[PDB]
Amino acid sequence: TEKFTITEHLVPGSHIREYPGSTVNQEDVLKIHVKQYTPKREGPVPDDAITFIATHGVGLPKELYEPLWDELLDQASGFHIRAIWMADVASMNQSGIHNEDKLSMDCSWMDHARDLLLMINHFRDQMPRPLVGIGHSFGGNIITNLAYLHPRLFTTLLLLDPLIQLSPPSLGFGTDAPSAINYTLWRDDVWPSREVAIRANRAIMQGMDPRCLDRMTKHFFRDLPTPLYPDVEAIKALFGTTADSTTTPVTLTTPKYHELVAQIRQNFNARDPKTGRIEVPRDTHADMDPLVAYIPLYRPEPRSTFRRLETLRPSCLWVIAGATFLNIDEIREGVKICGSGIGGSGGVPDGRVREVVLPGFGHLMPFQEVKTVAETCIVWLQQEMDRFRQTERQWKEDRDGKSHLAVEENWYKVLKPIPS
Amino acid sequence: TEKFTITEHLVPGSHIREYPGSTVNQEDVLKIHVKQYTPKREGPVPDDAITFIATHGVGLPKELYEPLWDELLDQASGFHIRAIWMADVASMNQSGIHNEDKLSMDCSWMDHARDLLLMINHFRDQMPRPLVGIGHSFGGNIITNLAYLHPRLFTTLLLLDPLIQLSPPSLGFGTDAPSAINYTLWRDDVWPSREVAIRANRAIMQGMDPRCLDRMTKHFFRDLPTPLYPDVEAIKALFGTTADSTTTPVTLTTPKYHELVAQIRQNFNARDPKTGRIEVPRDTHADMDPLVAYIPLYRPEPRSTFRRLETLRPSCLWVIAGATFLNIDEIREGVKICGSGIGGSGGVPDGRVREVVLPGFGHLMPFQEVKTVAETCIVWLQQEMDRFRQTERQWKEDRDGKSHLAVEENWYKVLKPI
Repeated sequence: TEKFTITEHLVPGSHIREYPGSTVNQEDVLKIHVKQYTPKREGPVPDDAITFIATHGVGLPKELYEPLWDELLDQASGFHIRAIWMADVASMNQSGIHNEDKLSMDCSWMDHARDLLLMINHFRDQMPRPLVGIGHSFGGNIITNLAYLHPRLFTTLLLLDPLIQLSPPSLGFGTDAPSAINYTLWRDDVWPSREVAIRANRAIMQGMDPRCLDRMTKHFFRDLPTPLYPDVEAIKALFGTTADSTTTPVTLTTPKYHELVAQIRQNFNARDPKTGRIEVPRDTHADMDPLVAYIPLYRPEPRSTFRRLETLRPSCLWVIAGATFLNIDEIREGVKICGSGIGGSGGVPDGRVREVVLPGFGHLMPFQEVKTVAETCIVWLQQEMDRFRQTERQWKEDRDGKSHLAVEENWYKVLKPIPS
Repeated sequence: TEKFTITEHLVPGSHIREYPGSTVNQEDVLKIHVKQYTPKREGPVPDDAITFIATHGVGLPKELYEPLWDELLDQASGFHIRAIWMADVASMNQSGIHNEDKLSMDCSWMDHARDLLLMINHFRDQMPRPLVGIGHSFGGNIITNLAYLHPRLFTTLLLLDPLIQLSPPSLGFGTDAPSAINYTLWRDDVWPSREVAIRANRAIMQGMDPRCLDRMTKHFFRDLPTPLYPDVEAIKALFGTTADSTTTPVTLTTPKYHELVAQIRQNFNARDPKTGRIEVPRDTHADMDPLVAYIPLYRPEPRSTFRRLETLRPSCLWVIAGATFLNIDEIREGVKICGSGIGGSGGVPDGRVREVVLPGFGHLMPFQEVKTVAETCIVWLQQEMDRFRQTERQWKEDRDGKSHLAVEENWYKVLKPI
């Protein structure tokens, strides 16, 4: 944005949502709001320039990642950027505004993977190989599932504190501490002014890069009226600001309820009332592991995604915040298994998977430590792009003389004729 | 079809193919040739009418399934048909002709699943719920992988002799008999006339419904020139027919090579030349199980698909030919595990998966036993659509009066404050 032309797009998402309650009508057409970042460039675009497909964390507007994009371009070494594409998940940020009359109270992370697959097919003429995935937080989970949908699509993945683990989050059950999820349900979500809203959200903004602070104050809050708060005057009356012409009340651009149903899903019907035994109800919770159904809330995708990691085809960089809320020990087992099985890159033994744990960094490192996050990504991208150039050349060499119309001679040596 | 209006479409498939050697250039846009079959109807379309998404077997033109479509409509009981959609896989049949300057010598079955997902999003306005998948042979494998891509997309699947099993096919290695796959590589693929081609292919057409015979003689053969045989006069010279100016040589519409690289994939580089040990080369064969790499040919999709069956979300009908050449015993283990695990329908224990083995039927039963294949499908569709109507109603009931904007009160009971 220092360094990029910005093009905005609104494209239809995937037909039929994973959970029927995620929209008002099951055939609703959700749109995703996309920003395409094209470097300001003198010369033509180099042949191996990367298309980046990026995904954000829950409630975090795509615009927050712009300083990270500027840093990737400014520090780029051994690769070029064709463009960076980041969409807002359909239920959040600017997508949520466009879809506000069609959204309802459910959310599957898997839908954004299908929404991105459609988007890539829509913009294919601007997205030749190589493509690289970047995913922050639940976006790390989504971009991994997009690689499961299309294994050879991405040359590599950059995961920034990805939500991929076996253990349910802490939810204040029994002796457990409440987590950010408890905070999400109960938090204030409307304020007499944007100034007051900023101060009420100081925890999330602490240590943010100033460039990220400006984007937060613009994108994280929305002036009334909204569907959730359709009556400006009733809210000015509640706060006693009816006389003050110079202040407009604001609410969360992403309603707390849309953050909540993305962070966690109801499991309100898991127990047979007569035996008290867990019986997974397949009509609504077929995706739920019975082992996690002991509490009335669950999140299926971290655990299903973890269990398929051995199949992950792209090479994968795992950037972990040392001061994260994720189950870091489970994540490091995920790194060890990543790409080691059938369909896999070859994983850690083949140098196709790397972990970088950044001590003292938090979950919001892409907004708090923009330069170090960028630098960690560049070192990996340069290694992967050296390998890409070499393997692309070896491929072209091995194919040079070969027919497009008939099989090579070795087939006639290995597959014998039927006895005449 | 007389019972259906036919609309033809040509739509772009999935960007970036699973195997780089599938096309001339990795960013090539392959198109799929689709037929949309809409019942001839006086009245409006009933509300729960089914969109069928159907996939064919290797080298079998989509038009061969038209008698089965007529039979499904004619025998329909307890369901309506909104439309049946069948596309030709990009490398075959009419799709292959449209794509002939872009195709190359490789094929992943997974790409047609992604091509179908795009097609469904393209035609979404004509495809409200419910959708049902029908897949014959490798099409049974593809439609299952489409259900893996989008678990809630299909209300049910009808698999007709699906290629879902653990074991490699027989390929004449060691003591094994050469199979249809050996036949595919070595078979005649050009004839001095269509009349001679038809006579030479009596074996494949034996027992076919007469409606299927006319479609076979039209769609199974193509007049030269084609890319593989671009020179009519060179082929008339090969057969010594140069004096007969009015007769045109024909070739297989689907080149035998496109059948072959869909039936089986080269594994020419699996063994370290020094240790003689299998080392899977991850740049080209990352999808290969080392346990099947002992022979220089493999097919990854039957085995990968089998291993994920416990996750299959839609209810599933498995129609098995009693005289099939598939590993029938492996298929019946697949049926038992189908939908039994996380993400699954609930499988056989919940009545969501059923096998029907049709004694003495072969792999080409959709063209040889049109009435019985249709009847087997109808009985299942009726049960599944009764369940759909009931579960759709219970869903609407449970949602009546609930907010689209804020969560229900129980959330404040289970999730404690700060």
